[PDB]
Amino acid sequence: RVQGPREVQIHLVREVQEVYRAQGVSIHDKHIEVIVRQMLRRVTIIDS
Amino acid sequence: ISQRPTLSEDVLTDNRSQFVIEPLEPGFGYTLGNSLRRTLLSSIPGAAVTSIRIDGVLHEFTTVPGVKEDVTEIILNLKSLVVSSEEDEPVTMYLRKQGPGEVTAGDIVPPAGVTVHNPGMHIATLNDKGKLEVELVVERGRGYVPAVQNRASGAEIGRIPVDSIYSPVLKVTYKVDATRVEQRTDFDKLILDVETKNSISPRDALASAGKTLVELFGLARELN
Amino acid sequence: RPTLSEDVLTDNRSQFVIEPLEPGFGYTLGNSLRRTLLSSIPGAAVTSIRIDGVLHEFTTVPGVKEDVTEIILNLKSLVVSSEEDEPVTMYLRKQGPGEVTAGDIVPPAGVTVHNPGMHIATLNDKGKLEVELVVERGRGYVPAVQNRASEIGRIPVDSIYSPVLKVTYKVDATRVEQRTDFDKLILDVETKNSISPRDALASAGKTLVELFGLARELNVEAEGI
Amino acid sequence: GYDTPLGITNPPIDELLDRVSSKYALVIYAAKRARQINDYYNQLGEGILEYVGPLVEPGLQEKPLSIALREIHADLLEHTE
Amino acid sequence: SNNSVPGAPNRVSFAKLREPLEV
Amino acid sequence: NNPLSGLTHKRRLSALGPGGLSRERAGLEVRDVHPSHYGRMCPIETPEGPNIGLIGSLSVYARVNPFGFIETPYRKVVDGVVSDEIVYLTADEEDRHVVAQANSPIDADGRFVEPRVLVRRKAGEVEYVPSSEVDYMDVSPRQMVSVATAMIPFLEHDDANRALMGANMQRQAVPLVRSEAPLVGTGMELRAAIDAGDVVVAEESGVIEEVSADYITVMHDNGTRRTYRMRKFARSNHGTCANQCPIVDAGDRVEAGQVIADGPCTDDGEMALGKNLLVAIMPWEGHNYEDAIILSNRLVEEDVLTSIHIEEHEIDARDTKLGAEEITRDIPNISDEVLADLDERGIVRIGAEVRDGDILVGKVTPKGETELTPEERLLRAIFGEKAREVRDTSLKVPHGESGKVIGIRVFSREDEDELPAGVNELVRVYVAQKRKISDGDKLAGRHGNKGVIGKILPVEDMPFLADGTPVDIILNTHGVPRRMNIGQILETHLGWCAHSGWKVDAAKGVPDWAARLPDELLEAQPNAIVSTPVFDGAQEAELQGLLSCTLPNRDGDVLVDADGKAMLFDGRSGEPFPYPVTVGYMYIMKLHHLVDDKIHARSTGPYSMITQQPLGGKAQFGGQRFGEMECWAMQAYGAAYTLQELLTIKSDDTVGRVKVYEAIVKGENIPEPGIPESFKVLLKELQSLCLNVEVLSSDGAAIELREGEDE
Amino acid sequence: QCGLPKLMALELFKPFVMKRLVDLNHAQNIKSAKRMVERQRPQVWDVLEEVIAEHPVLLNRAPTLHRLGIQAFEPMLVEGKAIQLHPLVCEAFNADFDGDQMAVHLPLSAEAQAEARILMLSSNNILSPASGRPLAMPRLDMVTGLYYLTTEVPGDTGEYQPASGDHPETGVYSSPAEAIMAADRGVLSVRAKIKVRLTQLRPPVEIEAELFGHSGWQPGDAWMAETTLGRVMFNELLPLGYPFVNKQMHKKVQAAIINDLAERYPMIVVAQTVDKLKDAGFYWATRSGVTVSMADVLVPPRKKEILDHYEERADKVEKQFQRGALNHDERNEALVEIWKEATDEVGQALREHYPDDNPIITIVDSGATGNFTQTRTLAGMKGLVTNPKGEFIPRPVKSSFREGLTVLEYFINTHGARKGLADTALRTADSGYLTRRLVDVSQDVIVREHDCQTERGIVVELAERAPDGTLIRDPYIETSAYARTLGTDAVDEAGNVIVERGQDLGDPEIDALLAAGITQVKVRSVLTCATSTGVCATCYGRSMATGKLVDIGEAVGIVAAQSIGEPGTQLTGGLPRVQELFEARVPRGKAPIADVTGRVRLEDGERFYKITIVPDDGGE
Amino acid sequence: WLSAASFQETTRVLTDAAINCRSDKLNGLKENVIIGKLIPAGTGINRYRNIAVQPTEEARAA
DNA sequence: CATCCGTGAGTC
Ligand SMILES: Cc1ccccc1NC(=O)[C@@H](Cc1ccccc1)NC(=O)c1ccc[se]1
Ligand SMILES: [Mg+2]
Ligand SMILES: [Zn+2]
Repeated sequence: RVQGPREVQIHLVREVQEVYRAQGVSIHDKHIEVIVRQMLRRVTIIDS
Repeated sequence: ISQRPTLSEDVLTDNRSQFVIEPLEPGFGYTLGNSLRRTLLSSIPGAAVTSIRIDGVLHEFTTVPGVKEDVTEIILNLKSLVVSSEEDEPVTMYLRKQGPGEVTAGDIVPPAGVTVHNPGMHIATLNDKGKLEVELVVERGRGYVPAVQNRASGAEIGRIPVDSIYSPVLKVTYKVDATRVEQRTDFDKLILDVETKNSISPRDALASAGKTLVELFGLARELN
Repeated sequence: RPTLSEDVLTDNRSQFVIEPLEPGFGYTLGNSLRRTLLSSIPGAAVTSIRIDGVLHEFTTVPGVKEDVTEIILNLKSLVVSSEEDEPVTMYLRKQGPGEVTAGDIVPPAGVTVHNPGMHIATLNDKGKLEVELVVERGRGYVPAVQNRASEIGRIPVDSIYSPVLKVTYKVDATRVEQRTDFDKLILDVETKNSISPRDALASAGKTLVELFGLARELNVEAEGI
Repeated sequence: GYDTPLGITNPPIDELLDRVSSKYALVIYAAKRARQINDYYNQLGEGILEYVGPLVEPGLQEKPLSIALREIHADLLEHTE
Repeated sequence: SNNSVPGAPNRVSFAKLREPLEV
Repeated sequence: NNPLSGLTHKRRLSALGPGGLSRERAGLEVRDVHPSHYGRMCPIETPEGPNIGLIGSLSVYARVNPFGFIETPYRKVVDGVVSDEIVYLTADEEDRHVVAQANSPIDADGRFVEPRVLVRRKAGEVEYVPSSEVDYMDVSPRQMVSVATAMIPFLEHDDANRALMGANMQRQAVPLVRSEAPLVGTGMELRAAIDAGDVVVAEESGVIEEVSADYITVMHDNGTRRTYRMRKFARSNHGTCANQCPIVDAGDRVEAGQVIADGPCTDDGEMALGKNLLVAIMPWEGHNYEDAIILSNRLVEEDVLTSIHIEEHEIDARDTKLGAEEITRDIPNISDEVLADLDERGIVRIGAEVRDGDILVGKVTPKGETELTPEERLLRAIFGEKAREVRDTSLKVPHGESGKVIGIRVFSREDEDELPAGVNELVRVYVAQKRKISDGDKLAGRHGNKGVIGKILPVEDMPFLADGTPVDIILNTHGVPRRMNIGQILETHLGWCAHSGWKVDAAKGVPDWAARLPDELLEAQPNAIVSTPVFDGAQEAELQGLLSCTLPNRDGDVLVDADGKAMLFDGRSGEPFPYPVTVGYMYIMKLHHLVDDKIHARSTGPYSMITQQPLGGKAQFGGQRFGEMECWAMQAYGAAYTLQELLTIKSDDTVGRVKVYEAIVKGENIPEPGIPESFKVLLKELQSLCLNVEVLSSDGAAIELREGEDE
Repeated sequence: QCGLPKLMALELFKPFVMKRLVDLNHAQNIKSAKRMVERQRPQVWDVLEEVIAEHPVLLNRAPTLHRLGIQAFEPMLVEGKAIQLHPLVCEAFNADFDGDQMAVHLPLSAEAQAEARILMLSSNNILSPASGRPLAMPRLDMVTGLYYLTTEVPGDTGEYQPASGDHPETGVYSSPAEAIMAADRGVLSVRAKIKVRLTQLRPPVEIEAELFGHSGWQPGDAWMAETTLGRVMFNELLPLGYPFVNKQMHKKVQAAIINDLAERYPMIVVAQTVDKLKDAGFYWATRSGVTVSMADVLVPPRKKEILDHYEERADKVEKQFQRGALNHDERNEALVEIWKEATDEVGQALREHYPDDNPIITIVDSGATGNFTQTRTLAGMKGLVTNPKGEFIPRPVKSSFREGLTVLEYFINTHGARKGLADTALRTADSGYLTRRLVDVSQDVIVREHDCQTERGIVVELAERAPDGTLIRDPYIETSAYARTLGTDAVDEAGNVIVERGQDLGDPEIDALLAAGITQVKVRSVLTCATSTGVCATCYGRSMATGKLVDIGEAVGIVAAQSIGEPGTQLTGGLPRVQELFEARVPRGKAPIADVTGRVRLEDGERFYKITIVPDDGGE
Repeated sequence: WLSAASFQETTRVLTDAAINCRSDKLNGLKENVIIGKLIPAGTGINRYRNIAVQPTEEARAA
């Protein structure tokens, strides 16, 4: 609501990364984004 | 910068003899002695038991009334039986003994051209009322040959195949006296060590070891 | 079934294929036949050299492009066959602009230089070059410290007597009858410009036949081929 | 410049991928040709008008796939999507 | 000796003397 | 599987069962080690699987009180004076007291050396506490452990993880042709073998009156005779060979409680779960890579790691509606070559050899009188052979099974032998196998250091010691510091000292390192047995010391040094290995994970009744499962046809599997997969839930699925 | 290749062999051909030898976590009943040899085999689809064997010696064939530094331009080097055409070379090359002398010395709490620190007291395997054990495993080891569950088009500016930039463009940007590139496997879910945070965010924090 | 609804879809595997599936 | 923000 759909995608990508970074695990951001994309492919109906 | 035809000396002991061979090329001794070691322990022709049969026994896994041991342990004892045979073809031995008293490799009846080199070998502990009528087959072969092979020939159900350890060799090693003095006096001295099974001689073993190798190294001399 | 002998070739070297060996005899023949090829064939190589305008090694020879070091290396690679066991001596002299090779070498009687086109030292103008060579016979490889007395500019050289350069062997398993236990020995052998690989194997072969003779003489009992 | 490709590595997959859009495309390309080859042999016995036979020398007991894969490498086949 | 109780072959033991109660 | 396996089974403590807890209901608290478990329940013995923490063994010195709790013995201390008076304590009773550690130094009379001593306390707390406040002390250092745990030499050098597997695997050991006692022991080996009940103990004292492989007789002091009968080649519950053999010779004076004849995995009344092997700690030509194991061919030739295995195959004859199954020697369309190993009844003759596919019990049942094929009717008039009405239903040898038939046990309803209703003749054929060890067999040390048999080189290949002795096993160095189980190293050091024998130097006095070494050990024979109790036994000092004490060979030459290493010769190249190789003796068990069993495959075979998919398990000749996760790997790849093939013609396409088979044997092309019967099942399952499911074509019409709708 | 057992194969190709049996008239029909196979007649072993000709098989090892858990091989018959595997694909299946079983599946249809030999063949899938790193690479004994001969040993025999006095230059050889006959005599060590003239290896890129001027080096051109005999044998595998390497082969270095080869040199080169490395390392891990003895594993000299220092620094805290000056939560939180520090000082003690000859350290310090923390626990001390709650226990384990832990020490370590495996048993289930969820949500996600064409992408912070000067490389680069394709021309300060749009970023293309001074590049992405069903090929960019532009039709959606869930076993936030993010839960922490930008008004209270914000642009 | 049911909460999936009369265009990964259709990816797509392979005209029987 | 009912939970 504050920063908009694209930004909230960039937050997820890195915050998810920030967890795998800790245990020395390296996944390319590419794979993360694929899942993140499918999370946002829908919108709610305010007015019918 | 020197040339001398190599020799072949010997330092003896009844069951084991040291073969000193010198002079030899530098760093040549280690891979030269091993060439013989691998030959002896593997492909020296000997003789041992192939299969057996027992009176009242149909298979390997049972007991004979009165005998302290079972058939398996008896077969297991006969693995250490040291035999030498001249008959290239299979031959039949015999062992019988009744009542109390210990039976050994001496109660065996070796036919012509067959000798038992260790009579004092414990086979079984026959107790009172114990009777044991055995029958053993010895052939000539080399190396190691599994028991399981005899079964599928069409061998009658009475016969029980046994593993054949033909190789009459026991333990072989070597050491090397490589003179590395900075001169044309640098050479290698080989001392091979061979111990037999009192089936054949430590020398006679190395002689059939040399008969094989030469017949193999000769195909590198024939022209194309 | 008795064993075969095969060959896949090249000018200076070749691949020998030996099969079928009894299970466990690929390695029995392996490291033994190699050490024979690299140590048991006689030839001739350089023991020591002498340069005219050299009192110490660091300075390069007056009129020569190469350093004192790099010329030694080219000289080690010179293939020569002496006919007499006793150490012979050949001279090589050339002056002026150009390049000195192995065809300029002045050889003694019964001594042959097998690669006359080998590069040695690039001379410039006003470039004088006179070198004495000491050629011996022997086998295998000999360090330089052992040739430090063979004293107005004598240099001990690494003697590479052996006429076989480098040999490698691998042992795979062939499948005779039902048994996939039998061994197969592939051998790679590179020789100098002196003797053919096909020849150097027969010599090494015959050589080892002698060794295993001392044993076989004792009884000649049993073996089957 | 490499060592002689042995076994199922021949023909070298890299040179094979050059005559095709992608990996997946090479598959159906090869296999459908392999289907034609095995068709040809079985049909030939009792059926005329069979698919075009092996465009290269069929090695002793060479799999229909293996025959096909070689002639792809030899650019002897045509590529349609 | 370790368990010198039933009639067992002597198996010598690196130990502090354990005599509280047998197993 | 072995005596120990059974013994530990009886002392198992499970939280599972009716009245207990389910597996899914167990949190992380129920499973992990609680302080009260000390001396009661072992913290080391527990399975690796999803059962972990819910199954455990009971500690050695522990017992049960009449109220259902677990007591453990403690020595009593009056006032800084350790007594021999012993009392068993429950858990919460120990909580209201203070217990001293077992190894706390004690005066010859019985007083503590230090005022402050290591003290165990309520809630798992530990502190130093004045000797006057010491109430009780532990019975033994090895108190907290189970039976299986104790038999692990130098336990205090191996992490609880590999120590855990080391305990579990010991139950998984297999009885060999003949059993060798471990050179390095812990003392527990004795009592275990006896209490196992799978060895034979003397009730009352006496003397061996007559001995046979069959039975042992003992004449008693009072004049009565008792005869113990040997178990010979009895099949176990797990297919191992429970076989007992006499120890004592005839006329041996034996006393009450003595092992007169041990059984499986037992030598001289001691736990013999394996063999003492000639170890070498070095990476060797990659054949030991990733915990893989290399073997000397000596172990095959000498049956060193060979075992015996019995299988029980069973079949019966019933009463059908077409008659009754009869067991006979006459089986339809079978030559007299396949029937060769049978007797007159139809049963295999004792001692005969059986391969897989062969016949064991010739049985035939009357087949349903259905009209035989008009394409087989025609085939029977030409050759003029009349078809029998008895279909073959004989008991054939299952795949992989082989060996010799060692027994036939027949039960006939005719011979009044009481059968369940409807059975006539019931046959049991027992086949024994003599399995020499091979590639893919699972060998394991007592330190949780498992591994499968990578390669078995011929004896000559082996990296051998200077005197020409080929090693037995080549472990991999890499997988040793990773596992935190260097007790296996110490077993090798002490092991080698046990094989050679040793002698400390007493000239200029008994040395300082061997000052803590009991007198009996300052001199040791070649092939001598020792004990290293848990939390006691050999220390690293004494060990390094004894390594220098190593006695030379028959050739008067020492073989290993004080480091523990020695020099080896590469059996292939002949050249001596450049660096010193650690060599010695380690105890090795042959586990019960054998390739003979585990290997399995399938072309076609049986199929499910409902799903029409292939069955499962090696027992039913079922195929493997290509599950959800395995499918993802396919989908990720992009091999649509491969995946499709696996879940159609390879699986439950009724008409598909049959047709693909013919297409292969005809050498034609593999056709196009159809509709999976699994799906048809689903749609008929959904319709039974008032779910009008219809498959629509591109038009919009509901199509048939090899079936029609009618009212 | 893979060693498929004879007894296994005969059943898999059963209707295939019965075909070739009635073919060659060993049986008259298919019915007798059946009996021939069932009876295992000696003929069929010769027929089966023909039937399985280049007919690929599938090896799978459950659990299948990523697509390399199923790979294709060329079936090789072998006596015995054990399936034989290649040492390199061990990294793939996560397959060790402690009794592991693998599944075998045989493709039938003409398409199936094609998909096997092409898509799923082991020698093609060398890089991980997750990171593009080499999986089929030297791993244990392999790396250790190579690390051996590539190590430069100072005073080793046969070392190069400068001329001085009456003796010339020692340690200079004409050819590699000469240095070989030196070590075989025994004069030269394979690890001693020497000078050699080579004729069949391309010199470094830094040296070639000096001795040729990039005239194009040629198989025959000689050049002098200053390495070891061992490091020379190594480069004969790379082989020609690839620049020489004069370093000791740590795993990271061996990791780099393969990675580089995977880029430039074709697949069938890397496959056969990494084959040569396997063979090499194994021969030399044998003559490396890596061996564990009680001798090699040594207890530190300052053992009781250092411990008595911290046992003393602890009793000062025990008595400082004895007077109640310290809180209970403080007392242990400090005692943790004291012993945490103590363990480290023991770790240092080993590294310096331990020679690099030491096989235990040799294995560790070569990246072959194992941590030094294991080595410390082994030779120094265990240290701290975990409380059931998770906190660090106040009392330590001063004893090493080599010294033998005391009774009470064993008990509490055992408690930890049990909880370790239990949580090791639970996380896997959470990982696998999360794995299947990720898989499902991304199924209608495939590569459908070649290009979406929208210029939309996202900012990538390639570099960080340095206050001191120059520039600082970013840590997130490789995971967030290297596989991307530009959607915007990256221009420097000048009007000069460095990398085009529609261009895949490679290693030099980064350096081209890194040295250009541009610290931000816009790149195409799945999130931004908009297509109807699924995504395009361009934005997704380079498939981590092929090292090229992803093909059209690759099921990247399921590939992605695998790449995330597979390594999910190695966590401690940890795995919950991962799930918490992928399921969009209102987080535990719930740290607030500024609704509107502006000036921060900190007006803290001890009872509660309140943060007011004044909107920069007017606002409320 | 095919993809839905074979994931989680299967009994809920069916009830809703049954009321909504939801049709299922069998076009998805999970969707295709169940019915036994070639999956809509890899070599399964029409772009590669329907391919014609013919000998070159330059190639001709000997 | 906290309860109550129903539904998930690695593979062979
Ligand atoms: C604290 C604790 C938690 C779980 C399980 C056991 C323990 N306690 C111990 O392990 C004690 C020994 C003990 C067991 C039971 C009852 C009281 C005490 N030992 C230790 O914490 C330590 C002993 C030596 C170094 Se840390
Ligand atoms: Mg495993
Ligand atoms: Zn796009």
